[PDB]
Amino acid sequence: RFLKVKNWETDVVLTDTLHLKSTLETGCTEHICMGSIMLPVRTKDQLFPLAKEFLDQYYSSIKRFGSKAHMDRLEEVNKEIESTSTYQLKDTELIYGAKHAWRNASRCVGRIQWSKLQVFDARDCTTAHGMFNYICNHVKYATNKGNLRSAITIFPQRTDGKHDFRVWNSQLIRYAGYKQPDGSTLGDPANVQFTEICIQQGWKAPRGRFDVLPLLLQANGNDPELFQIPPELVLEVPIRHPKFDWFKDLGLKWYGLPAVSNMLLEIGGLEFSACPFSGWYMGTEIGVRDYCDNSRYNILEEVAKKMDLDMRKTSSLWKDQALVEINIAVLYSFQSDKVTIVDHHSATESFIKHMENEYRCRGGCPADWVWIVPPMSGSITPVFHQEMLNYRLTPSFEYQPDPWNTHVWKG
Amino acid sequence: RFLKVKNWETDVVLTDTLHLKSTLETGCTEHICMGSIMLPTKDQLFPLAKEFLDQYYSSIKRFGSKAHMDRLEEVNKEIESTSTYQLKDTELIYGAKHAWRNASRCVGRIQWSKLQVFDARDCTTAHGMFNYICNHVKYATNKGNLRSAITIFPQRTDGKHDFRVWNSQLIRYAGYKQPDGSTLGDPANVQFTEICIQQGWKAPRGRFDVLPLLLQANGNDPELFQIPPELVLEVPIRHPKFDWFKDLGLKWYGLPAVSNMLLEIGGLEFSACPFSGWYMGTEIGVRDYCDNSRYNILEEVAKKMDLDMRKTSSLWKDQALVEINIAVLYSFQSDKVTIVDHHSATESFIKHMENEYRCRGGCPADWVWIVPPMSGSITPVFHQEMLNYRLTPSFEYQPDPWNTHVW
Ligand code: HEM
Ligand code: HEM
Ligand SMILES: Cc1cc(N)nc(CCc2cc(C#N)cc(CCc3cc(C)cc(N)n3)c2)c1
Ligand SMILES: Cc1cc(N)nc(CCc2cc(C#N)cc(CCc3cc(C)cc(N)n3)c2)c1
Ligand SMILES: C[C@H](O)[C@H](O)[C@H]1CNc2nc(N)[nH]c(=O)c2N1
Ligand SMILES: C[C@H](O)[C@H](O)[C@H]1CNc2nc(N)[nH]c(=O)c2N1
Ligand SMILES: [Zn+2]
Repeated sequence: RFLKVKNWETDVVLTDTLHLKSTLETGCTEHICMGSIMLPVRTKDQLFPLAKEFLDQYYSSIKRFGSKAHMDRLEEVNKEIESTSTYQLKDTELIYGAKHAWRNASRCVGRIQWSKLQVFDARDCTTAHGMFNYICNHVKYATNKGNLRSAITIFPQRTDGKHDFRVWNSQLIRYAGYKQPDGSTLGDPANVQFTEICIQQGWKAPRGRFDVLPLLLQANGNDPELFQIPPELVLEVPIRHPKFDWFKDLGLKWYGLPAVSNMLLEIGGLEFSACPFSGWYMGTEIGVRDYCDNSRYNILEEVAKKMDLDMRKTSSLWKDQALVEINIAVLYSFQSDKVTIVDHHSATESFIKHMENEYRCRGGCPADWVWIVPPMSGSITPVFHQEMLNYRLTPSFEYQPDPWNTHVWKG
Repeated sequence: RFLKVKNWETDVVLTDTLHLKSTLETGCTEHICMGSIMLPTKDQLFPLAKEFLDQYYSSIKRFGSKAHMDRLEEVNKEIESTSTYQLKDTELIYGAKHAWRNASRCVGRIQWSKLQVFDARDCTTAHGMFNYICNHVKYATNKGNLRSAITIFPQRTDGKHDFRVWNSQLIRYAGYKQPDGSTLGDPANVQFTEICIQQGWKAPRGRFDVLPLLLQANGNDPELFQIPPELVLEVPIRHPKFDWFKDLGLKWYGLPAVSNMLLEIGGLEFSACPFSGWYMGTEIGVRDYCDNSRYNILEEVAKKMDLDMRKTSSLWKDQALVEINIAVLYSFQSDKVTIVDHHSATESFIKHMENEYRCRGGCPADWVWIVPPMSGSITPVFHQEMLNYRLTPSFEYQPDPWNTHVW
């Protein structure tokens, strides 16, 4: 079955056959599309098919499908599962696995970069302290004094689901939010709940507007424990504007390393529940969402007040105007400090080239339009006019419930 | 089977039950999502009729009653004999209003119940059609105080006797191929503007030339008509702060009036049914002026603001985009032609969703089309989960007639 996508700006039509390798589900039916819904212990029984599916992919990719080496690895994995109920990936499989989870990540605009990923194998880790050390090294390597490199750190896989490695932070670096008794928030309102957990656990809160949260780390299903990332490892950029001099007096800064720590990496049926990965920012992830969501830093008011915009009728487009200046400032602040960053025009163009190369060379490119198009200026970036097909390939990154909801407290 | 939708800014959760009364297909499977794709006998007509008449008699609190059963029998008889049926006026008004209520791609639907329906089912020629359309345009324009309306020409019979409006909108600017190599006017209509010339259009060759109507009645060859210029309310565009703006000499029309769609009520197909409401500002400023495919005037503008056009990262496209849109909105409001900004339109649609969950058990919404093509995440719809499903009565795309017409 052939599926076709069109670009309405250029009339380029592409053909997807890759959807024919699709495994998991979308949440969509013939009767409903759930394309805009955010969220739409395993036995031998299901594991070997998945193992086999993976090893077939791997061995195709390295040009060895049906080789001795391939048949041997198959039998070897077979035995290990029948003998222990699980199995272990070779280094090369792990690497290939993590690279493809990113390649298959349909909500990610950054995938032109997919082959350049530094994989750190933390599968010998046994304690939270070991976890901390691995993460610090991750952050230092990735940061690279502002010349960011993509990386991921992979901790031991799930066994019985009672011995899980988890990183309780949703990103390795993030600011505290503190709900006040007057009902207002200090710092980042996205992180209030997790900030409370940290305090509960015994973090001493500086109670500032930009406090870097401490890592909260669970090893081998144990209760998790706290650790401050050394401040010298945390690259930050003060936010200033090129024409606007009052902007710095807003007292804003942001960290340079986006590092997602809360997802689950699935490779050949195995489940890696701590696999923090990091890249570099698209300006709009800070400029639009972090500063200008209402449920976030919500600084459009202040930028607008200070810009002396007409704020009496929404149709002055005063919000639209402030939003642009803030994003101008974000790109400008990062670039002056030589901290790697991409603007949304650049990132979408690259992604369209990636996507076409993926169709030509791989037979498709799962793409989630709701997440790929940027959250400002949608229609003047070329992704807006691009038809995309969304589907789930493995290896993959998955959401997983927050650990404070599922953890049995050992005390 | 009871589906939840969450807003991520307000944490408000809604429960959709209306989707189980859902009829047609989406395009998507549990394997592949087609959300971002633009276009994904009498033995069959009676169920369709009944489905409709049941919802009609239910809406007037007269479900399972004498009049109800009487009507279902009458339509059954008419189908068995004639192979089609005719809608009562009341059913007509209800069907049209609901095709708009079910339009999953329309941010504007808080307005659904205030629609003026013009019954043109007695129409028989292209001249007739033209008269009905002039009257629609005049009524809906209302010297700037725009009012929603729809004009419904006769339903499909055997499919060789179709009424069609060949224009995609009643009112649109011409677009001509150029020796130079660039495109003159509006490039979206190039093919259409040529077919006009070819049937004999008096093309004046300009950049804002209102296209002639091109009307087919009862399956016959189509005919040309110039909407009286005095019926087409246009707006010169100017900036509230940039005095040089006017020198671009931009104008846009007040009336958006979709005319290439099909209206399905109770199994019947009304293939000529142009409808109109009023513009959201971004429809003109973001898309009409700034698309590569369209007037593409960002480059020309940004220069006048003297912005650093050297690097994408100065966000010069974004800066200019905003001022262009401030200007469209400003002009319309100053010439007193109805217009809505995206902040207000999206806010209104959230109020509308709430209502439709409360009162109907849901509201099919297509997020890809609802979120404005600029400033998405600062409008409330961005954070709003939506379910997309096809209800009836409804509007549908149909082939451009020229790719289908027996000429
Ligand atoms: C090269 C730098 C990168 C850039 C500029 C980039 C860009 C982005 C952006 C803007 C998003 C959406 C964020 C949002 O909508 O809130 C995203 C999503 C995502 N990206 Fe990337 N990305 C990069 C590298 C990576 C890497 C290294 C990985 C992992 C190997 C990754 C995996 C993902 C995943 C799983 C999502 C979706 C997360 C979710 O569903 O919540 N990206 N990407
Ligand atoms: C009253 C003010 C109205 C506003 C502000 C409005 C707004 C919009 C917007 C912004 C779109 C997006 C389409 C695009 O970007 O091209 C749209 C599409 C649509 N609206 Fe409305 N609308 C209005 C009235 C109406 C009326 C009167 C009807 C029908 C009775 C209608 C039915 C539709 C349909 C069917 C679409 C999708 C058309 C397509 O698939 O191309 N709307 N509307
Ligand atoms: C490596 C990398 C590089 C880069 N430039 N950007 C990213 C994505 C980062 C991200 C940040 C936030 C925030 N704040 C939320 C998110 C999504 C939060 C979320 C929330 C929910 C409810 C579900 C779900 N799947 N995801 C992602 C990653
Ligand atoms: C009544 C009303 C009010 C209002 N404010 N806006 C509308 C939509 C009008 C419209 C504008 C464009 C454009 N540009 C394209 C279109 C059609 C774009 C299109 C194109 C194709 C190929 C299929 C399809 N379903 N739609 C419509 C209507
Ligand atoms: C492929 C993609 O869905 C397509 O370009 C859509 C996206 N969203 C849109 N949204 C609106 N309102 N109007 C459009 O024309 C489009 N185009
Ligand atoms: C409800 C809606 O699906 C949700 O808020 C999505 C929309 N698109 C998004 N797109 C990106 N890139 N990131 C997001 O968090 C979201 N949020
Ligand atoms: Zn879908």
